[PDB]
Amino acid sequence: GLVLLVAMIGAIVLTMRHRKDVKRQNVLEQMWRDPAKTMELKDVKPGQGL
Amino acid sequence: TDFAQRRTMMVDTQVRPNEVTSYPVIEAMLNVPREQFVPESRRDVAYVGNNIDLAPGRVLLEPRTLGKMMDILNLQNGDLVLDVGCGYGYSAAVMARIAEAVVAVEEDAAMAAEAEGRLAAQDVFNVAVVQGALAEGCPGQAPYDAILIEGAVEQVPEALTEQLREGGRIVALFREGNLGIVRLGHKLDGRVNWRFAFNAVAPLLPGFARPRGFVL
Amino acid sequence: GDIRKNSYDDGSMDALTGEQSIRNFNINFGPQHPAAHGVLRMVLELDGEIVERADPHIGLLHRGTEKLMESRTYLQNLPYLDRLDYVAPMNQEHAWCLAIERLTGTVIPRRASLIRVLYSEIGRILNHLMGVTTGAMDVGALTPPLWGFEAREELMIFYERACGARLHAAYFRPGGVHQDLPPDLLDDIEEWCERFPKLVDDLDTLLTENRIFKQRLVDIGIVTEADALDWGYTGVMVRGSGLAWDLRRSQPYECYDEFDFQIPVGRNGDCYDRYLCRMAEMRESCKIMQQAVQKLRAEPAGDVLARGKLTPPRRAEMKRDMESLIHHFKLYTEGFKVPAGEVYAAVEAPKGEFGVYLVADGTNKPWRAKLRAPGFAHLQSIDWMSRGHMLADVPAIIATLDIVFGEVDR
Amino acid sequence: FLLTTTEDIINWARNGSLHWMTFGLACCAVEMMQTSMPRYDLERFGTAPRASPRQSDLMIVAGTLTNKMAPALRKVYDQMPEPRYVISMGSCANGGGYYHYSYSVVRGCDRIVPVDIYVPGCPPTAEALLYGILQLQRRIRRTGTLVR
Amino acid sequence: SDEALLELAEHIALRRENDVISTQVAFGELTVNATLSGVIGLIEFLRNDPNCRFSTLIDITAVDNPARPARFDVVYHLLSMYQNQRIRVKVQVREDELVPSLIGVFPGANWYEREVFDLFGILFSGHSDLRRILTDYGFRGHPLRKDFPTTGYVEVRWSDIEKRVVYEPVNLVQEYRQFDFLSPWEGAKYV
Ligand code: SF4
Ligand SMILES: [Ca+2]
Repeated sequence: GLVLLVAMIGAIVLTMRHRKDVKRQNVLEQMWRDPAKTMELKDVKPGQGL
Repeated sequence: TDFAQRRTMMVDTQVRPNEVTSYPVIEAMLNVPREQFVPESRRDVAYVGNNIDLAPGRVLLEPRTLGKMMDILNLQNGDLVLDVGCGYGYSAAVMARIAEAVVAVEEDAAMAAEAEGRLAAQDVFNVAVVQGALAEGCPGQAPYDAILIEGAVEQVPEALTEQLREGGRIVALFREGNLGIVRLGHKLDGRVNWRFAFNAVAPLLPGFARPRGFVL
Repeated sequence: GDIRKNSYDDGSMDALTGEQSIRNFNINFGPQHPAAHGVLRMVLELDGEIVERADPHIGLLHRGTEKLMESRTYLQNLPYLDRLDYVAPMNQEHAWCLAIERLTGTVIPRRASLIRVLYSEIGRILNHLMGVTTGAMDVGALTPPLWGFEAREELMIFYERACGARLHAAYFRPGGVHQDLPPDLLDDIEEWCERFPKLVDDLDTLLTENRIFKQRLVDIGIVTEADALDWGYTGVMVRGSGLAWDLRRSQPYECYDEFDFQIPVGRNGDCYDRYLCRMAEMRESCKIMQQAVQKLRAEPAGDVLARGKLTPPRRAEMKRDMESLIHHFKLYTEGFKVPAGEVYAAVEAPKGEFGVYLVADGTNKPWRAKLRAPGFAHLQSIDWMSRGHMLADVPAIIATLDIVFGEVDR
Repeated sequence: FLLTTTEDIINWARNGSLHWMTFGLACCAVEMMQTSMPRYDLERFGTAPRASPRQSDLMIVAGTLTNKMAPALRKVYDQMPEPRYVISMGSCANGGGYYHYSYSVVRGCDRIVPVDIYVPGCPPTAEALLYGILQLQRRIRRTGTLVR
Repeated sequence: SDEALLELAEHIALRRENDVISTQVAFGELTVNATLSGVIGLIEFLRNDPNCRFSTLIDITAVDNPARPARFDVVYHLLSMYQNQRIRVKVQVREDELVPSLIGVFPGANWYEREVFDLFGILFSGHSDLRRILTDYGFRGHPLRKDFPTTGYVEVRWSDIEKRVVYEPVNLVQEYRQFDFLSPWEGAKYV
């Protein structure tokens, strides 16, 4: 078990790195997105812009 | 101007997607500055996907045409290449990065002198610019492994195709009215046999027109 | 805004990254590709399936519509509009009619105005059903398109019963609409409107709170207000980011003022928000269809075309009265003349702002007809939008932009 | 007899398992899609879509073929294993249609690939296309052999 | 909106006197004719100025006028969602004259200028990626010029000899028919 642990530590110590320039999503935050909160209907009067 | 970004974009979007796979050609086109080989007034449009006008009736071919033209010649490190109508020498500089040596023939003393100056300023040393009529070629240094004609022709004179080595390749753009066909020729048993390569257009070179007289 | 040279959180620089990039992973994404709509050749540069460059090659459906329009009369050019954003053809016809009506200073009858609103909202549902359910198919959901396209089938039958064609109606005309609607057709549209919200619930039950659907759309293709202004975004592409801009309200046309509907907007401006906005818009369009049918029934009988010097007479008059026969003969051969001038007439098409820039010169044919497709501006931004995402996200991003290439290429 | 009844079995299998490439060019593709939707359910005939030409027996040219697109259509047709059948759907593919006199349009897809059936309309209705597919099946039954 | 557009046109003419040649309000739309040398500066002012906040580029196109010394018009359509107004900017361009690129202001101008270059042959200076966008690869000519034929010059066919799709000169089984319906009577303009 310790021989296998040393392999776990070594592989991560030697090689781990992450691109910091790509787009990432937090899966739990994706699943928490509430449709009721993220979309809403607006009463826009005629002739009215932003 | 960031000509490096424009050069990379030209190769990515005008050369790679047009069936140009030869990496020597892609490497060469990514490195030879196109704007250094155009008249000063055309410098900002050096990387546009069109023929650049050099002199009346003479152009610097569009990047797609040249990329595909060089890709099918399939140049080797030991090749001696004849570049007919080199203009300011852009095409010769690109081929010089692949072939052993290039003999660039230009007919306008103004462009031939500018080609020498610009070729030297880019430290290109396996390109000799020879001044004379395009239809004659340069028979002094013949035979050549490959011949590239950098403008539309109606016929390629026998004198020009005799300077081609047996097994040599010649690529020319043929003009039939509004239609332009790039053909690839192979010298076999002394005869150059032409085959369709792809469709592209350019103005006719002076001296390559065909004999056209009265027909009832 | 350039990720081709990988940047790592440990600052490492690989030996190969030092060399100039000559041998890159380039792949043709389309034209023959289920997610490419048949005529998109997008060249993708991938790095471990990360999209580092997207280079859309378009024009594979360029047919020279704007050149062909210059040798035809204004009436002969009306069917060309059907075939641009061909998922909802009458909505595109509307811009052409509005431009001609503005230059000629023509007022269309009240009933024609109500019918135009009615069938414009049918087109919006026709488009949003296609967009939402084929967008679901792009992220692997097989069933939603089958349910949605059954409802589309019913709406295409309403098209055919109005004009005799399921898709390319040629129904909106300069001066109104070609023909009046049968009374039994209005009954059937009302009956369909009562069922439609049930399908929207069923699609919502299948997709909206599915965890897989959320993980394929939430925080994908995020658009900020500043991004919208870079790339000429219109329609749901701006509303998904929270800008309550809708041409039917900001720059009203036809009789939209007197209808009751709301503008859905998103808060995060991602693919999930734009999906919710389109689902909500489908509900709003159904309500408009219900109001329009009620107004049409409450209307007094009237004509659907302005007649006069702009449109042909009725066939019975044409066969009886000398003036009508002349106007029929002339308007079907020469057509009306449009006074010299230039206008840009825009509508809130289902895919965004669609406009016609019409240069008239006093003759019976347009001098120049420039067609402004919302998808042209939306597709141009795919390189910026897709940079940094994975290859699996590309079909979702193509879906969220709502591209039809009849209008991108023209 | 043996050989004719063998061809009948081959024609029966090929008609009952006619897989078409996922390939739609323009607004004819909208009606082609409706043909596979619940009202008509093209797949109930065994006529199912296939994304890859290597698994396709049938190409439906559904939309305008431009000059820029013509090489791509020819390529994927060339990559269909044999037998391969082609249906020309709609005016543009049949003869150029509304864009016949354009500078950028192929005046009929039979200038690029051989065609088995022409379906008229602009667009043909979903039912008209379904009729055209069944006419192709009659043609195969009438003339089908092991070659095609 | 007519008084509003005339007031807005004076504001632009005043603040950008040298850019603006003239303004017009016709059919409820404001058009600004600008010099070629000042078009980028003017469009930048229109984008950023408080009174006129034209932060959406609707499109760029060209119009061909062969009877005119400067045959081309380049037309910029801009929308303001915040002010809720539209404007058109027109510049006259001679054949072979270069037009400064708008991509510095609007990244989305990139494709519109490619389309103008493709269909009219107008080159833009300062363009990062200027190549044909709608016509076939290696297309000869600019189809939206009034002197380019509708059917063009060449057509494609699959050649069994070359095993390629090749170009050939156009041959029409039925020649294009161009009916001339226009009447010799203009009609009256009654007062
Ligand atoms: S034939 Fe008609 S419906 Fe079919 S693609 Fe052509 S224009 Fe569209
Ligand atoms: Ca990389």
